[PDB]
Order: sequence, then C-alpha cells, then structure tokens
Amino acid sequence: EIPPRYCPLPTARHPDETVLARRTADWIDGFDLELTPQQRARMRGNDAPGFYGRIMPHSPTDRLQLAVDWCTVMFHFDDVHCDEGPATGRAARFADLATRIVRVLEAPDARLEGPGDTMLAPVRDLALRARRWATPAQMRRCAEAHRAWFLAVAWELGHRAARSTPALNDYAHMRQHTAAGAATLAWAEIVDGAEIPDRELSSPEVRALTELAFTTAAFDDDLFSYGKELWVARAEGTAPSGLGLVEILRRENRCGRPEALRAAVCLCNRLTHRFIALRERVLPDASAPLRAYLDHLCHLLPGNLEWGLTADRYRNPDGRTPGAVTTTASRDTDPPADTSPPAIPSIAWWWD
Repeated sequence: EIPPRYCPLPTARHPDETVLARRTADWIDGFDLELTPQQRARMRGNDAPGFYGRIMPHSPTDRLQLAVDWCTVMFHFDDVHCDEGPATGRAARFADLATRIVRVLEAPDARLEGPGDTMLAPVRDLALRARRWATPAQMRRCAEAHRAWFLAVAWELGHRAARSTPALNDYAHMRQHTAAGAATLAWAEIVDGAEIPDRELSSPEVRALTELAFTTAAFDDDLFSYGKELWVARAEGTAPSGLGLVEILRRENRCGRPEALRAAVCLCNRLTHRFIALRERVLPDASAPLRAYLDHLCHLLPGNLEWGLTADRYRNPDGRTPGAVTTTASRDTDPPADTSPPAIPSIAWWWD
C-alpha cells in the first residue's frame, strides 16, 4: 500500500503510555463534554499518549501529561467542531470558536463561553497548567501557533465546501498548518522547561527545519490516513477529498492512484532527507534548548509514521469495524538519488 518511506531516524515509545492514557481519559471526563462510550472509544483509538510519548519518549510523565492532554481535547475538537454542525453558517461558527480558544490560551479567565460551550473549560485548564511552567514567550508561541492552525483550517473549509482540490503549490506550504504542526510541537519546550531563544527559533535555517519536519509529518499523515479517506468516500458515495497529497498529485499529473502514491512518497523522502541534511549543519552551534527541539522533530518523523500506521484512528475509523482499513508501509534504506529542490516554489527556500 504505501511505497518505501526513507526515514533513517530511530523511534521510541514513552514507558508510561498507560499512566498517560488513564489520566488523559480521567482529565477530559471532568468537564462538560458529555462523552458517549462511542466517543470515549474513538479517543482511545486516537492514542494521544502513544503519539506524544513517541515525540518525547524520555520526558517526565507529569509534564508530558500537558501535551498529551492537549492532543486529547484537540482530537475531540478536530472530530466534533471541524467540518461539522449545520452547513449554514459553518465558517462563521468555526472562526468564532477558534478565536475563543486562542483568547483563552492568552487569557484563561476571559469567560468567552457561549450557549452550550464545551471546548473552553479544558482549554482554560491547559492554559492555566501551562502558565505554571512556561515563559511568557512560550505562551505567546502557543497562541500564535493556534492562530496559524485555525487560519489554515478556515482555508480548508473553503475547499471542503466547494469540493475543490488545491493546487500542489498552495497545498505544499499550507498542509503543515492544517495539520497543526507548530501548535502540536509548541508544548514540547514547555515540557522540557527551557525557552528556545527566539533568535534561533526565527533563524531561516531553523524555520526551514521546522517547516520540513511539520510538512513531512503531515504528508505522512496524508499517506497513513489515505485508506480512511477512501473508506469515507466509498461509504458516502463521493469522490475522495482533494485535501490530501495523494489526490492532489493524482489530479495534477492526471495519473492513477498507485502512481500518485509513489510520487507522494518520493516527495516525502526528499523532504526527510533535506531535513536530516539541514539538521547536520545546524546542530554544532545549537543551544541546548534548540538541540532538544531538533531531537523532538527527529522523533516526530518516525514516531508519527509508527503511530499512524498502528493507531486505530486510521484502521477502525467509526469505532465499530476492526480492520476495515489496513495500511502497509516499507522503509527505503537508500536516500533519494535527487537531493535538489522540488519544483514547488512556495517551499523551495527550504533548500536555500
């Protein structure tokens, strides 16, 4: 199913996944989400502890709980508040809820609860808990990373409402944001307990590294969730969504499905190799917090792959069919023969 991914990076699991799973489930249960057992099962299928624990396998358990908890509520946000509710006024309802969430991260006692709100109390709890470990610059990074995610989701809902297919150039730099890469990883330096110097985090080389890691992970997410996209489309009697690297290359190259999967993986291999090569040049002068950051990006790439191929989120999607979708993967041990920049301008500067 998925042609050989080049990813010569070790992957490891956090030893306290079970503890994290238990507290996560308990923590999200103490608000007012009114979670059905079906909903609690899908959350288990999301394996938030397995996902973040692979990003940070050596982190202390009580601090990792912060990042894990966030994945918990943002899987629920993703599945209940993204592309759902009435089609009439759908964009307005998203943007309204998105800006509330950002504000609560900036001001936990803003009290922006509307009628029937159940996505702000846990976000507030996360903000309050994040203000006990994090520097001001850190908090600011979480808010603005949430803005980047949500602006990209507004972009995404436009395409879903039109069933359009984004051109490759546009998708190639937007996908890191619809995937919430930066918002997902911004918790890591808070868990680590040391501020990454803004001067480093803003340098062009680190920005390339950052966007390489998040784009790669999101393209992989597109790969290991392709089956689900095919299942959903088969169930709903529609064509697969254009919001996905495979379908975009299909439409762009007027090719068949297998050719598109090979092209998608070829691209992923080139991004991954570029990320590794650029990491080599950056490491020597890297402060310890930046090194740690690159360490988490390095665990993210193979960790995301292993999570996505094994998590029930993408195998038993509705929560009632064990093995409806099965997805295979290989590891290509050879680096890509072509190390030059792809013909995708919106991202070419990563090879600068």
